[PDB]
Amino acid sequence: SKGEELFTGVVPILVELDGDVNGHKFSVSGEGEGDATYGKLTLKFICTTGKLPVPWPTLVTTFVQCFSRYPDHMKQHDFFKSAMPEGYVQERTIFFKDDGNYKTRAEVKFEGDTLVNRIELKGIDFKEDGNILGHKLEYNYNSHNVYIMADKQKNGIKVNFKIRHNIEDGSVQLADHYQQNTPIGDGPVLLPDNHYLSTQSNLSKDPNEKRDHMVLLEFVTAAGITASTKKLSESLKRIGDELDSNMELQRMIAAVDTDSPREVFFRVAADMFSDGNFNWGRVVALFYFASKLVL
Amino acid sequence: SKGEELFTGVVPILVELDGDVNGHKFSVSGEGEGDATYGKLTLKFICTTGKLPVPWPTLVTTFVQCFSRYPDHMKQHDFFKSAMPEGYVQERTIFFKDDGNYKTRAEVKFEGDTLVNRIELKGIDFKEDGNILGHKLEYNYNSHNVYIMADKQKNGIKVNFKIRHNIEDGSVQLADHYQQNTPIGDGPVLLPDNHYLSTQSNLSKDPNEKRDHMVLLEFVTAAGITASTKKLSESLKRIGDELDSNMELQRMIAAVDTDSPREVFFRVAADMFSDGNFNWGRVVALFYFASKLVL
Amino acid sequence: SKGEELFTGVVPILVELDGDVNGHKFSVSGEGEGDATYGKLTLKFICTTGKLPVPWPTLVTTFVQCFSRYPDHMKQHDFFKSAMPEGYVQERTIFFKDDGNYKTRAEVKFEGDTLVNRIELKGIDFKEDGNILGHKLEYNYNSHNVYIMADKQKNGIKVNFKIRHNIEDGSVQLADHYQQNTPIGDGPVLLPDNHYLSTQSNLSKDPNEKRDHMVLLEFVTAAGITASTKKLSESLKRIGDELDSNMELQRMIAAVDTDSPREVFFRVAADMFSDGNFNWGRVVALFYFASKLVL
Amino acid sequence: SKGEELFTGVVPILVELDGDVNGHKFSVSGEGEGDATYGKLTLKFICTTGKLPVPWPTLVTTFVQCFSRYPDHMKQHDFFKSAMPEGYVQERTIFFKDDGNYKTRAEVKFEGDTLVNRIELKGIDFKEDGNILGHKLEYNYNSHNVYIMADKQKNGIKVNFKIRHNIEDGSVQLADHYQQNTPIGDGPVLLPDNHYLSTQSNLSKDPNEKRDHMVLLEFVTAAGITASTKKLSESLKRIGDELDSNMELQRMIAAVDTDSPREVFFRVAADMFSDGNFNWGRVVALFYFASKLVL
Repeated sequence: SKGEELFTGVVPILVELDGDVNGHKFSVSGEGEGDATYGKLTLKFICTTGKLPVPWPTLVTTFVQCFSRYPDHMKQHDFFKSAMPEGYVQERTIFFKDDGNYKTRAEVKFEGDTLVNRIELKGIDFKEDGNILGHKLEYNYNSHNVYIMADKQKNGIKVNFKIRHNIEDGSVQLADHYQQNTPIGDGPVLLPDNHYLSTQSNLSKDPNEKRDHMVLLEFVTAAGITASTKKLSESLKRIGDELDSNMELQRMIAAVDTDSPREVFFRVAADMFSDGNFNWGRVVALFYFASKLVL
Repeated sequence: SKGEELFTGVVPILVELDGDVNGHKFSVSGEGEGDATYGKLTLKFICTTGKLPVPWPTLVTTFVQCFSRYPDHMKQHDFFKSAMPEGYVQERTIFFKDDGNYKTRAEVKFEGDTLVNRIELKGIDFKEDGNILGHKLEYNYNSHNVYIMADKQKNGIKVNFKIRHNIEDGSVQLADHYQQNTPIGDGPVLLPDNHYLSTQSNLSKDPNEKRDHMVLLEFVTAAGITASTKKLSESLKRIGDELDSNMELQRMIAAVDTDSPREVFFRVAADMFSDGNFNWGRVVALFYFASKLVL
Repeated sequence: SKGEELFTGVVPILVELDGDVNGHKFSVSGEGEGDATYGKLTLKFICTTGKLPVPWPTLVTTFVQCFSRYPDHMKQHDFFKSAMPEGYVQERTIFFKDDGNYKTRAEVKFEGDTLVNRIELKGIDFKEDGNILGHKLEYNYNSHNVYIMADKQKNGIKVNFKIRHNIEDGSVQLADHYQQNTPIGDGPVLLPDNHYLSTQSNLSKDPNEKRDHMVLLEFVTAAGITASTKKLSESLKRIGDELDSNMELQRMIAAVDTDSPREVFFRVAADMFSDGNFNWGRVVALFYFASKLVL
Repeated sequence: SKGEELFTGVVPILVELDGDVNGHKFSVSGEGEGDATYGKLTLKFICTTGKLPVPWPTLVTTFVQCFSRYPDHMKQHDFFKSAMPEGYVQERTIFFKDDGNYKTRAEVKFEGDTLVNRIELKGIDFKEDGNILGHKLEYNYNSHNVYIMADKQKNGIKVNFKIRHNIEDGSVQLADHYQQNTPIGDGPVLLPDNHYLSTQSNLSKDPNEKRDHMVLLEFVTAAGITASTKKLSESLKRIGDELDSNMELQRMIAAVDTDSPREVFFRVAADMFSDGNFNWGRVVALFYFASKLVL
């Protein structure tokens, strides 16, 4: 990629956000630098509209995956960099469980020597007493894996992952992310095989800063890419897939009386084997059953 | 059934067989009595043509399942008795693994007070040094479950099971039995739900008999019958069924290099999860894989 | 053994019993014959004192394990025959679960050509509405493995096994059998390695008998014998043994609140691994725990 | 703790090392700052003796666990801070697998407003062609958990963990760390319950620095602390412990012929059950066996 030659050495980063969550508007400006070579990000965010409506941790993901470190044997699956300097568009939808959602659209591109992230975000359906709008999130972060996948039809990628937020009672607010990327530029881009980005982050405060702010450090590394063994697991995939997605079956098992579970399994077991034609397929399909007799 | 009333008390039994195994002909006459009340059978067999060309054990199953004890709660799934006194026809095929086969047709019915089994048997493809024609079966028997299933279209029953014959070196000769029963009469019969007959047997000699003979003692008891739980396992059945019968998949897995198996599993495991979308279906489909990495 | 030569061919059998069950006395005489060559037993029992106070099935085991077929490779671990013609003494205790017990002593030996079993039986602690004294046993039998073990110190054998009696409601009455055999004679006997007798049995009536009777048919075959591999499993034995018998632990686990079980396991799991020193021993000891979180 | 009040707000850090590895001497000086409040470390190392004998990654651990972030419910198990300002002594031994070892002794204490780490390190027995002295380690790092444990007898703590180093061929150099801490000061210190430190690190280069150097960013958080459920798992611990440490047994199983493994298991299985006294203990002890029939 021609983009790859932009990401050697420390690059300056600048970030602009306009947010709107349950009619709370707000703006964030961020600056810093990223070192792709060692998969390193450092960024400072100032709330430019006063205090922040939402907790800081909720925005970490919204606020540069072109600064991930790609190992040499992988560097031909780096879509992010390959899209530069013209850049890409990053659209996400973020479902917090039992609560509202964000919908974002960013343009990431180069404006001279600087890499800028320009974001519009729009939250709705939050619960005034919830984890978000109640500010019950802990000022911290965890590590996640960012499964990428090509979208050869739309010349971009499809991304998905699930962020865990800590809360003070020990519980964990889930944040189901559905992401999609697409080149603003007309030039060709790398369209990757399935792999992931292993992310780690910590959140801190500057002690000579009195406005509402977050100091964000990100670590990012690409991974998950090491025959005909390929062709085999593609099938094992679909067989377990059609299985877990077979709406007939899922409905059928949910619909069962399992307060007195022990009898229910045994009779269904013995009913399966009334024709007495045992094969490993049934041993397993009944072990998916005895499996499902847990949750 | 009206047939049931004929099988209270001890019934005299008469058995006639005409055989041909690799162009070896032979005949067998058997007499004894049967007690369906306590599922009991005693029979003596004389070879009327000199010595027997096959081992006695191979002939036990060929040589009255209307003498099975049906527990009270089952007596309506008793097909065999219900077809009497007019009778039924019992056709089998018997694949000795790695070896020849028997193809039988027998008419079982009443002739006055006696219950007669009249048999023609035809064996082809045995090995002149095999387990049968070489006579390497031990003079004994083991216990087996005889799975029955209605055949509503043919007004009879399908039957299948698998006899294990002991051999001297400790190994075991399989005898895959494929059976079917059909009423000679036009009267109505009973068409059973899936159940099974639990058979136990012992083979002996009479010490005042000098002709080639077998003394056969059989015990036979029906079993395997105790909702919407029915409808559920019908599906679990087919899902494990299509699975084990999916010729694509079976071919695919057989076609794999498993002398160095440990790597093969792990990479296929990690290839399945390169898109990192885990669901129990795949956990199980890969546990059918790691399963199959045994035989 | 010289005893073995007495058990070729059909031997006449005679059986005498004197009983006392909850102050109910009774007597039983049985005659038949035994064929050790094909492990075969046929016996008829008359109640000489009118009706029987107990169900017939309870008495089957009390009512000739010297008629078991020992395969050629085993015939040196045949204790029963080797003690003949002088004989042996067979003492049992029989705990019906949730119920009374039989304490028997029998002398089995030859008196000329006949093999006699002479029995005194004494039952206490039954329930006047129980499974026995209430007569709720079904007139049938199941198949059992009779584990034998040498008792080199007492020049005899220890024996133990567990009979399952069928009852009408579908439940099953256990009969925990604790046996021991000891030669009346001074001659040398055979002291067996661990093996077992595979028994199968059927109970019936004679239709020209008007007195209270049982017709008993037994099949009995020795089995369970095929290095330094011996020495290994002796240890695996004790390790699982001390484990299951460790009264500290058994008490400890029984003493746990498992109405809300899911949390209990996880915390104990995480408490085991707070020092974070994982080894397979703990993976297994916790898999004995998660195991025990079932019954 | 009185030490806790020293670690609010950004503290300056200064590090001195004198190393000697296979007669290669060297010196490292490091400076930077740590923010305990958010479990954050930033440090720069300059090689003051020229080029470095050993790879940079090998020293990360040697080069401030008093800057870990302790959650409020844990802050009474913070030994590190409690030992301040007088400080503690940190002794480690580091076994790299299939290669040499480091032995270190540091004094960590306050010298005015600064937290200084003073280190003597001494490596021996490395292989001139190895992963270390050959420089085959990758300039990166992974995440680890740092299991702490009190040593109430020696008024300090015992620490242990296992660092994985990446190598270019995809393989992983292990670094078994055995650590121990002890107050230079005579004042009392907190002696913790079992918990761990979750560490994450990345390694980078300053682009305006021409001497041999590492930029080290560490993230550190305490965790692993959430009844009578305590007392239970203490036992499950020892039972799986004595088990995995029982040298009799471990020797015994290693000593077995497992090129033809299938027979070996089955016979040992059948030998365990020749007395036919099944209990869950043996089911598990044999499932530790069938377990061990893998590696």
